[PDB]
Amino acid sequence: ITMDEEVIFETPRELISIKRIKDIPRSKDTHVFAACITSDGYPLIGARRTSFAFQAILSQVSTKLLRFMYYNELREIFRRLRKGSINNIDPHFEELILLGGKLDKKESIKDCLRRELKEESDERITVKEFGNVILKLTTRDKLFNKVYIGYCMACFINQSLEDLSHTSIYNVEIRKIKSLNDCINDDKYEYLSYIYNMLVNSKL
Ligand SMILES: COc1ccc(CCNc2nc(N3CCc4cc(OC)c(OC)cc4C3)c3cc(OC)c(OC)cc3n2)cc1OC
Ligand code: NA
Ligand code: NA
Repeated sequence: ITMDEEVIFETPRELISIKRIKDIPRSKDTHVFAACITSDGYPLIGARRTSFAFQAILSQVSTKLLRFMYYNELREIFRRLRKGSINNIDPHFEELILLGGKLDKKESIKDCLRRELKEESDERITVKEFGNVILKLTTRDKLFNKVYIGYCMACFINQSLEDLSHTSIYNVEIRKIKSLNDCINDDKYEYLSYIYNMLVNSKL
């Protein structure tokens, strides 16, 4: 990816634009993401603890939304839609997110990522080296028309994929950490692949 050129991806749920930028704006708190590459060369992705569809429903059922929730969330909704409800369609859905979190503008991007990666990983991830390229990710969700922005950098970590296979049940942020290639059927797979490919190629 070249400085300030933008690439656009569409999924059934989102329109996302990905653009290389020089500096993250520091007028407000922002969100920063890590494209994390394990020591054995696998790209990592997190499964968000709560799905975006369920969070949207809570903050406000369309059946397109029932295709994009976790099964425990669905059971909570169906217990209310059907009286003696004992099961419902399970879409085998996971809400894929890059690891990372909030950057106020006290801290460097690097200290922020080290901290958030260690909290989201139950203190297992440590960063061997960072990349130098920052990508701005702008998503517009199609169902609720909300716009969300975050900034992504490469993190080459010390741990192997296998090191990160289990995640504590008390992890408030993510249900698990996995390889992105274990998510090929997810509708975010194309643009997440692009992010990793661009950040790794820039590193090389
Ligand atoms: C209508 O009412 C609401 C609705 C939602 C919400 C949740 C807002 N929080 C939030 N939203 C995000 N988006 C954008 C993407 C997206 C995608 C969807 O499908 C794929 C989607 O399907 C429905 C909704 C969203 C909202 C985020 C995106 C991220 O990209 C990586 C991220 O990184 C960690 C964190 C994000 N956090 C609050 C509402 O009430 C105020
Ligand atoms: Na589930
Ligand atoms: Na995809």
